[PDB]
Parts: sequence; C-alpha cells; structure tokens
Amino acid sequence: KIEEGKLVIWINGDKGYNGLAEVGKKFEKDTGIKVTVEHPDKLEEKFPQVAATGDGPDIIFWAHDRFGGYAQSGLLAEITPDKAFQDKLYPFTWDAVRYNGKLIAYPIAVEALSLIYNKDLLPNPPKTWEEIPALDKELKAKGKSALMFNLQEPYFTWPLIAADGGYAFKYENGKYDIKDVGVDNAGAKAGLTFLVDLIKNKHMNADTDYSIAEAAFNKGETAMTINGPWAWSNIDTSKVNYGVTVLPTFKGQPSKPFVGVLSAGINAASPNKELAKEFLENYLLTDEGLEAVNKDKPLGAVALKSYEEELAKDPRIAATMENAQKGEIMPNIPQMSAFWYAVRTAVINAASGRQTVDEALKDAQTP
Amino acid sequence: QVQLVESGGGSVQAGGSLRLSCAASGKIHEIGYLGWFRQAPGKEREGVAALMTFQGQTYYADSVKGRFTVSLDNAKNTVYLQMNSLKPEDTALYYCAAAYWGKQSPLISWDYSYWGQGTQVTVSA
Repeated sequence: KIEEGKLVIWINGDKGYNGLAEVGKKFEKDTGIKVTVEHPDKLEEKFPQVAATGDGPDIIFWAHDRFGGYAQSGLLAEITPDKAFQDKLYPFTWDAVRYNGKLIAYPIAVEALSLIYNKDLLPNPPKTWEEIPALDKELKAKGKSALMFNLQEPYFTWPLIAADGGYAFKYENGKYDIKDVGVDNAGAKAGLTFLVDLIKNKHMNADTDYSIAEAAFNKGETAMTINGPWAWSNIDTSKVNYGVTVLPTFKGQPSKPFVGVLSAGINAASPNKELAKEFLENYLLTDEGLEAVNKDKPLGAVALKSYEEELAKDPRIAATMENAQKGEIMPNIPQMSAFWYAVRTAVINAASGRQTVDEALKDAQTP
Repeated sequence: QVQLVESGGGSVQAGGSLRLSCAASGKIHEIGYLGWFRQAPGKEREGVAALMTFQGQTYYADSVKGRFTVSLDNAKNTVYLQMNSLKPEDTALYYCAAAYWGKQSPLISWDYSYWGQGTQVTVSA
C-alpha cells in the first residue's frame, strides 16, 4: 500500500519541487521522517486512478477546483486545522478548499488575472472600464490601441461579465447550488453588453486570441492587456516597461476574475495523515517553508498572510492578490465543464454578432 | 473521465510523412482545446500543435510550423497530426492532450488535464 513512517508528495513539474524537497529535508532533520517529492506525468488524472486503488502519494498538490472531484470520490481526508492556524491564511482561500461543507485541503498559493499595462504608453492606467473607449481614441491616433486581451476564452472575459453581478454557481456555506446560475442576470447582461459595445465601436476585435494579444502587448502595439503571472516572463524578455495593477471597475464594482488556489490534499489512504498535517502546517505553511519553494519556482501570491505581506513588496504580486480577493473562486464541481462550454458559446456568439447579448445569455443559462 | 487512445505512429525515412491519430471517448463534447506534444529521449516535453475546438484556430511550434497540421474530425471524434516533410529531429514520443478551459497559450502542456499513451515516431536519415 502506502508505507508508514515517511511522506510521498506529488506536485506538478512546473512547480518548485526541489525547494519543496528542501522543506522535506528540514522535516526529516527534525523528525527522522523521509519526505520524497516527485512530479509524475499526467498527475491530475494519475492520482485518482492510483488513490482509488489504495495506493499513491500521501500528499498531492493541485489547483483547488480539481480537489472537488477527488473529495466526491472519497479520495481526500478531511483536514483538521485549528482556529489559530486557519487565522494564518486569508479567509477566502479556505473557501476554495471546502467540499460539501468540509475542509479537504490546505491552501498554498493564489492566482488570478490582472491588468497589465505599458508604462511608456500609459503611465496612469484607467481605474474603470468606462474610461477605455476615450482612451482607445487617443491611442488610435498614435498608431496604438488601448487594450488587447484574449476574447476567445471565457476565463479571460469573465472578470468583466461578472463585475456587476454575474457568477457561475452560487456559493453558500461551503456548498455550491447547481441550480442557481448567474450567467443570465442583469449583471452578466450589463458586462457582456459592454464587451460587445467595445467591439462594435472598433475598440477591440472579436477574433483577438491569446497569441494576438500577447504579441500585440509585447511588441508595444497596445497599452494594456489582461493576463496572469505565467505571462510575466515573456514580457520581461520583450523589453516593454510594464506594470501590473488592479483590473478596472465596471459600474463602480471590481472586476471578478476566477481564482485558482494551489492546495495540498491528504490521501484518504495515507497511513501518515498526522505526519502530513504536521509537515503542511508546521513546516511548509511558514515563512521559511514557502520561501524555499518560492526561491525554486515563484509561487506568485500565497495564502499565508505573513509571507504574502513580504511578497507583496512586488506590486505585481500585490495586484495579483488584490484581484484574487475581489474575484470569484473557481467552483470545484463537475458542472463547471458545462459552464465553460456554455459561456464560451455565448461570448463568441455575442461578440461575433451572430446573436444579441440577451439571446446569447438566455441560451447559456438553460443547459 | 475523458479518455484518449493513441495510434498512427511509425518509423519512416526523412522526407516521408506520417499521420498520427488519437481517439477521444467519453464526456468529450465540452472540450475546448486539443494539443499534440512530444518528448525527445531525455529532454523536455514540447508543445507541437494545438487547436481551439470551437472556431478551429490553430497554433504551431516554430519547429514544425509549415510542416505539421493539426485537424479535428468532429463526426469521428478524432484529432489528427499530419506530419509532412519529416526530419530526423522529429523523432520523439508524441502525445495528444485535451482540456475544457485554458488560461495559457494552448501550446503549454501543464494546461491539459487528459493525455494519451505516447507513440514513438522515428525518422531516420
């Protein structure tokens, strides 16, 4: 099965797994418990297969929204942090690791979209979405544009649509209501209507995808884009003097990007649940533990208040956390696959003009 | 669980071509992204080609752009990698992958939740 007296940890190959092993070495140095950190291929789907056998790692690191399915299959142990520890993490991150009212993982890091802007073209980026049309008029007169971001993917257009009241599934008391969907309320209509109006008035092009936006910003052709921390490295090499800030408001309300919380779950089959709890609470989720991982591969914003306040000296990370706190936790239920397909069709249909915004959002709500 | 069965592999000479296939089974309707990745002996896994399943947009690594084409037959639930003008550096284990949503460039592999078996395309000089 899973052998006792040691910890096996699975984490994806793009994370700082050697820094995590350094934290595992400190744990072993204090307790004699060997901690081995591996990054298998196809990790997201290998864990359910290997855990449902009774096998697998003791701890698995993944985006919170996948853990919902794990917990549904009874693959994750309910965790037992006390009030003092829970108070060390930002409260919204705990909401990301609830399934049917129960905590099933420890939040580690926090990720969301931000407003990325060219300081040379735009030293004072707009605070509101309603400012962009006039701003695009000015920059059109200089051979530039105000804003280009991926319109083909709902993940990128959702911050605007959700600003004035849209939502995927309503979250209440650690549970999602599958029957309360907020893609067709007045807030979503107002947001998508603005998106389409920006396209009609020639301020954005409806075919703009990831590649077009990324090259357009990194070549100095647009003053702003919308992207996440995974994108900063390409901008660094592009020699564009860029900043990262809070997304514009819409109708005075913050933009609501989806939030992904990298979290550590404990295998229900683990005979080392108490050792995992001790490692995760007393060694990893500390300033020293998160710093070891971050120095390997940057975590971005982190759920641990004390270390985030240090990381937030980087205003890009501060902006990521601000947009996360104002955002929508990505639901951890299987019906999100229907939400993606539905919202994707509606945005493409509304942005293409093949359908009005009202007609578009009525169809997305119905299946 | 979305499942992928892989096929199409082979060993051919340079200047020849090959067509890889990858059959998708299950809840495959809501998929938004399909990609082909390869891993050379003892190297990193590399995005080769990706396809946004909705409006059919395509993305290609510089190494294969203009030589490879990714295509999806919806009526047959099968994504193809047409590999024209094969070079010896095309030798690698090739994987296909699927995802519902994507925050990143479609050519980045950590994006994708589902994966195939990995077949050894071999191209000799």
